[PDB]
Amino acid sequence: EIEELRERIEKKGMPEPVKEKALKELKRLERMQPGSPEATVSRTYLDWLLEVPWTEADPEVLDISVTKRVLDEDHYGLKEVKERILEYLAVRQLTQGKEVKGHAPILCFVGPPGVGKTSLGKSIARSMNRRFHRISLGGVRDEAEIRGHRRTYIGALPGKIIQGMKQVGVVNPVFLLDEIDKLSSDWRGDPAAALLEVLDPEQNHTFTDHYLDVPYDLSKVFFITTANTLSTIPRPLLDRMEVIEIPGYTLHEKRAIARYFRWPFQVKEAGLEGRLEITDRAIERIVQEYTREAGVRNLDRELSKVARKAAKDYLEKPWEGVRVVDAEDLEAYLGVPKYRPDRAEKEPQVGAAQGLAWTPYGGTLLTIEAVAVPGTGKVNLTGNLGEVMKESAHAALTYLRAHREEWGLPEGFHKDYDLHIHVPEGATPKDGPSAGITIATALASALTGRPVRMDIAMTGEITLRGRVLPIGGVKEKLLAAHQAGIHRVILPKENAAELKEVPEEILKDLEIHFVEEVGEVLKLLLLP
Amino acid sequence: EIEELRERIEKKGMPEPVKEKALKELKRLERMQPGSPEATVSRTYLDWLLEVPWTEADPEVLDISVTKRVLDEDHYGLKEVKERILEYLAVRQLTQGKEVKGHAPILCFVGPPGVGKTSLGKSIARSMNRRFHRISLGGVRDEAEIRGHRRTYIGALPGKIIQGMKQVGVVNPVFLLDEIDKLSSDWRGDPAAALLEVLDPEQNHTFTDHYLDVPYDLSKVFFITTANTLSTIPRPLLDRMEVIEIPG
Amino acid sequence: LDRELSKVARKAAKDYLEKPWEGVRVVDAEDLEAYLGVPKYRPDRAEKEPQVGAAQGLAWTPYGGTLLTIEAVAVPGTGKVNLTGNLGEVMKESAHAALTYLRAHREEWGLPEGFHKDYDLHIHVPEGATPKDGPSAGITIATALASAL
Amino acid sequence: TGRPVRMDIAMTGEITLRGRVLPIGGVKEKLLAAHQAGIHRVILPKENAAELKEVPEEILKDLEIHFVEEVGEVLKLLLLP
Amino acid sequence: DPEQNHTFTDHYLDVPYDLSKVFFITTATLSTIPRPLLDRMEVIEIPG
Amino acid sequence: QVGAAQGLAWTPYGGTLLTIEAVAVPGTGKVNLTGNLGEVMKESAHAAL
Amino acid sequence: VKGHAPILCFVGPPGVGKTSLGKSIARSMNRRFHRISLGGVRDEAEIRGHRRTYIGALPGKIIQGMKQVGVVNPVFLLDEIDKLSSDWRGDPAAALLEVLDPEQNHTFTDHYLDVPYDLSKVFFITTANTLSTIPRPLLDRMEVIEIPG
Amino acid sequence: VKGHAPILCFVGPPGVGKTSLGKSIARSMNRRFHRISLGGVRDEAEIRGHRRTYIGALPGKIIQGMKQVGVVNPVFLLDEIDKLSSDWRGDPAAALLEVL
Amino acid sequence: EIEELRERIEKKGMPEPVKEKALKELKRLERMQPGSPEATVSRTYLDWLL
Ligand SMILES: Nc1ncnc2c1ncn2[C@@H]1O[C@H](COP(=O)(O)OP(=O)(O)NP(=O)(O)O)[C@@H](O)[C@H]1O
Ligand SMILES: Nc1ncnc2c1ncn2[C@@H]1O[C@H](COP(=O)(O)OP(=O)(O)NP(=O)(O)O)[C@@H](O)[C@H]1O
Ligand SMILES: Nc1ncnc2c1ncn2[C@@H]1O[C@H](COP(=O)(O)OP(=O)(O)NP(=O)(O)O)[C@@H](O)[C@H]1O
Repeated sequence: EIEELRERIEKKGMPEPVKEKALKELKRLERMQPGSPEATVSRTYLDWLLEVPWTEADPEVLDISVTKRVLDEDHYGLKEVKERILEYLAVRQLTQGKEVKGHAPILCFVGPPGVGKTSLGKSIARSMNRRFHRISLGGVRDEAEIRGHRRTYIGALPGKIIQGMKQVGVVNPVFLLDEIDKLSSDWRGDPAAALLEVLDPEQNHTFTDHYLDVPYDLSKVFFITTANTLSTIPRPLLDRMEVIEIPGYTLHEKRAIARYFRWPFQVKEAGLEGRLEITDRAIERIVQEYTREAGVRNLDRELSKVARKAAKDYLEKPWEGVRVVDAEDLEAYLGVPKYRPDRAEKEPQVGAAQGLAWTPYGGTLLTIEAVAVPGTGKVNLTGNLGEVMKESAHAALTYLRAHREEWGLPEGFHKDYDLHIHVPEGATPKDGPSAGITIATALASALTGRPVRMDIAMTGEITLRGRVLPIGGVKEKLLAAHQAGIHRVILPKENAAELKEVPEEILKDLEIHFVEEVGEVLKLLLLP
Repeated sequence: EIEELRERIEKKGMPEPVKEKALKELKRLERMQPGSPEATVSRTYLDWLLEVPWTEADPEVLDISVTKRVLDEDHYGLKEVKERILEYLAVRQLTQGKEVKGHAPILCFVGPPGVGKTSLGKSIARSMNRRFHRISLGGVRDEAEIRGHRRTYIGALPGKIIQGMKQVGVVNPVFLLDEIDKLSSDWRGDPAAALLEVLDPEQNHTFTDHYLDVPYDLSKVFFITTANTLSTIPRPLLDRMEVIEIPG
Repeated sequence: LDRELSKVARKAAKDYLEKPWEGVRVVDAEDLEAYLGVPKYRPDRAEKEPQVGAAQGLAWTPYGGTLLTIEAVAVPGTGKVNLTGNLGEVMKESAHAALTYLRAHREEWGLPEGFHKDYDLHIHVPEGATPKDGPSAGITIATALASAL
Repeated sequence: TGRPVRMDIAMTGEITLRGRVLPIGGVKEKLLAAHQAGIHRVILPKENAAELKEVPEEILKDLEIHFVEEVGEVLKLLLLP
Repeated sequence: DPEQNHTFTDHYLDVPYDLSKVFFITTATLSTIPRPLLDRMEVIEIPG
Repeated sequence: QVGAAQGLAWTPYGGTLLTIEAVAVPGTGKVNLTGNLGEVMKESAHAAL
Repeated sequence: VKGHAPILCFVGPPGVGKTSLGKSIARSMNRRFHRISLGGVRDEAEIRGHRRTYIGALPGKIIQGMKQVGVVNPVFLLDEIDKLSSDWRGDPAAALLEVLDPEQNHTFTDHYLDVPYDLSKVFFITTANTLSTIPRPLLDRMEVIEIPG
Repeated sequence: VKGHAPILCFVGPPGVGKTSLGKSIARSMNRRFHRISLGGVRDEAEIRGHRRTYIGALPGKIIQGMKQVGVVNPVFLLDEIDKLSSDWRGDPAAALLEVL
Repeated sequence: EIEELRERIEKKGMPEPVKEKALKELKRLERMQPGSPEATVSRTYLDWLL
């Protein structure tokens, strides 16, 4: 078996900096005593170089169009991540090593928890037909989980990248790292230095892990690093790694994600494979009323609760569960409504405004309400938000002190009327301090006394001249307006580029008035 | 004593990659001096592969009425979680004979302290007639207290979840993980990040620890997680878990 | 920057592998939005209008250069002057210096006599650049106050 | 106003600035605590009927509920002069 | 807790330990005791 | 100058020069804590008023 | 008496062409070029200070630069020196002060080798982003060059 | 009579020659000099000394500055004894009094 | 090699409670082999002390 291992040196394709080291320590091996623990770690090392993959690679798939359909039967809502991975097929299909060095197959997914990004590795690997290992760095604390240990230590096995190479079998595989942002650290080694040693283009060609002291190749292997936030990444690994900021799943892909992918898996898990149906209206109801995070995890757990309450009905009595579950029988399955929808009741309320902003948990409507009472010259915003709505409120009222003859206001209303503004808590300013034109028509509906009809949705901000500021995150608030059955949404006119992100089945109902001026907002909206 | 270990592997009913890995480590352990510390760490390694279970499972009784009467003979009036247990049995009565990826779920029990949501796992063990090991996770600072150390660390253990796999001995236990809200979350220590591997219902069967260091099949473990408040659970970890929100 | 150049070259490569016609492919600014998805930030360019009562300020921050707008409307009220923004009050102090210049020069531009007390002023700061780097755009506010009043 | 309220009517709700009664959460122990003292007429918001159906039978058969949309419907009941 | 002092799982003492025979007595102000612990161990209100 | 005051204050930057500026625009009458004050300079402004 | 000049500090954001100016200055004096990464925390106590009685990998990373460059007067691109100081036990040491100062640049005792190395006439380029978390026994006497955006 | 005298505190704007004032006392005294600059070291237990169980345990910066002199009397400088950041993790005021 | 350090003890390791720690460190020096990974800390200990 010493000569069998000597044949298996040259049988593999095992490269030239490792070959004379393997032959010289095998030359050390046959003359010394085989019962030794030094002989044990020697035979472990010269099992490890001849089991780890070096150049024996799986065949890369020669065409894109049969991988996209395997992605289309595994994940739905990540179209941009699908474009980034067939983008990697477009890079590796065209090149195939035409004097090219300086590769970066190093990809990251950061988003809300439970959006998809640890189940990509059972889909990317099925797509481009490469074998998969799911490497875990959840509670990896020491550096030596990836860095390994020296062979002078008794009991030495290599790092978990090399143990991943032990399980996957072939070189050029795919990796999914499980957690990055809460990869913790201690003394005697920070594992961010170990992932520096993994994830550099300078040292993907050579690795030099501290068990296999020769260079190792991490070049052809493609990486997924999975995290939830960008704040607690170690800043070098945040720096020299390609980040995809995954946006949260909202309802108009959640209706598809249930019926296509998530519901049939768990009614296969329950047992009613063809013996349960759900309406699309109950799926839409579950998302607007029962789920309030951006991931589909309690979509999975409460449609799982629909499936197992249907199994409880199907086993306590033999009656058929092939009844379809609509909106109003769903409360027998799931009990109390945990959350409540937003009512765009189309009768004109006197001092209200149809507000739109976005939570990080999806696009959610607001209702900014305001009254004017003849008091003093002061204002008070009382809706659990900061001063970024307060400066828009002073912007709105100092717009409305101009054009006083236009809207029928009294001559001294600023020092005569107290004005109070309520906002809901769903407006979260990190990119969206939104709904400024809702504040402006709340001031205009309070002071004039003329009602605001609820037929028209609104999104903007206020400059004091009478012009509007643009907004981001336009997709989730337009489909949140499409959720409530309200079809007339006000946008700034310079937000015309965001209609290309919306496909036509949502866009055919949404009567988008691209409106740049606040006087045009108050002329289009405010019911006399 | 290595010549018992081969047929202990063969009647243990291991899966094929971990079975070939344990037989390869047994071929390593055949040749060496048995007095070495490598011999005792590989002997502890093969021993820990044998007395963890792989295909040994207690039979789940499919009686809804026996489970309901044991749930009513230990607890009163906890209607959501008692309906949850009988519909978990209604899943497992229906899927018995259908080979699907049977992930037993991850229950979260929030509410005020003292409801009995925090020591329900003894009654859950009596109601399944499955074996029990409540796992101490009260304010743990150590991530390798959950996922273990490697065997290069000299007196290493695979964590308390695999120690529950020892002392239960079958592949479908109930684990009362106490005080999941009370885990410290910091850059120096965060074992809630170690809870994210072992409590994900699509990849618990690819749980790698650090001492067995193989994908261990944790689809059939009926995990129980407890908390006295909602918000101090980390934002990945509360998302993973069936929150049976039972109030005061 | 070179991350987004990486993404536009590979987005060119994706339609290269399904349409192989590219012996030459020129990309100007108009088909840039076909790549890279949503516009992340927005260019504060020239507003292309010659005459309305506001001006264009400047600032400098390590995010880069920008073309700030400072605007004010002189509403007929109590004579208060307040800032509207989440930056420092030295911008309002430079506005106060502009107020002393218009009180010292109330004749040559057709101002009313009691303009200091017959006009409420709110002064906009829409922005986030210059915390203490270059935190003064005082003649922009002086044109804003004089064109408002 | 110098006017007292009714003695058998306890109440719960949420206020917005127009006067629309927003619904509340966790009502079962609130209704049975109002049932526990000498109150058998409670004010609820209008859209807490979905929470009130989860509340059991003896709580709904002992007391009286009032589904309220606007706070003028509250103050039409509880101002004795 | 007497439901799990019989199965108290120490980090070093890996096998669960029996502590339910042990008379634990604790000392203290209520407000800086945590909420599960002040609900969990029997208060003896000793004033001045 | 009608509002400026040529002042002297000791700094850890050595000797410094001041332009103490006050306009007092008509409003609610409160003292505005402008110009990045310390814990004592509002007390000096209260002594002035 | 001042045979060696004080050493630079390129400061700026992460992403500027500090490697491009290092390759330019090594092309300027007609010199083979080495880049020193020092990317993570890079504990000099753990990885420089071996004292030769381990297995003995990386005998000082300056000497690992020297065996790669093969010439006695290279341009060392020292990078990310602001990332040196750690919040751990023995890991902040600032042991490159003995490397960089001219009063013991001519001699150089190594952590591994324990032999006085001739590190005379060795040019150094130190590039580090944020000026605050530099070790102060470097920037008390090193030069600094502002590279803005 | 008493071997210990009080210890100098130089304080002012940064850069008024205080390191060179210690160097000029070193040149007048014909005695060696070292300057350490604190603030980067965030630990008492770095300076006072961690135990030998840690595998890369180098000792403190103040005895590093004392051993770089190599003589039992240095004109020792403690630069930046006040400018310490908010992360007072292992509190170095007790060790910096206990070396003083 | 281990006698140049003792030359440094009886030339500049003069005080007795200081040198008692170095003497039982010298006792520990011939206990393990000087190629073990623990012995780096032990040799660095009395080199830094001496
Ligand atoms: N597009 C999709 N199609 C089908 N199933 C999906 C899709 N997105 C999510 N899922 C399912 O929802 C689950 C949530 O994804 P998950 O892998 O938990 O992401 P993640 O939690 O953010 N990564 P991590 O936080 O480290 O666990 C997946 O395991 C899938 O089962
Ligand atoms: N429905 C019930 N029927 C009978 N006894 C009950 C019931 N609910 C609660 N109890 C009792 O009240 C106790 C409350 O549990 P508790 O002691 O708080 O758990 P715990 O010790 O806190 N577990 P943990 O804090 O997670 O480690 C139970 O252990 C029972 O003794
Ligand atoms: N009062 C002084 N008279 C003459 N020369 C001076 C004086 N103060 C400083 N210098 C010069 O400045 C040098 C001292 O360096 P300097 O820039 O002051 O830093 P430092 O004060 O010594 N250390 P630090 O105070 O911590 O920044 C001396 O070598 C002189 O060349």
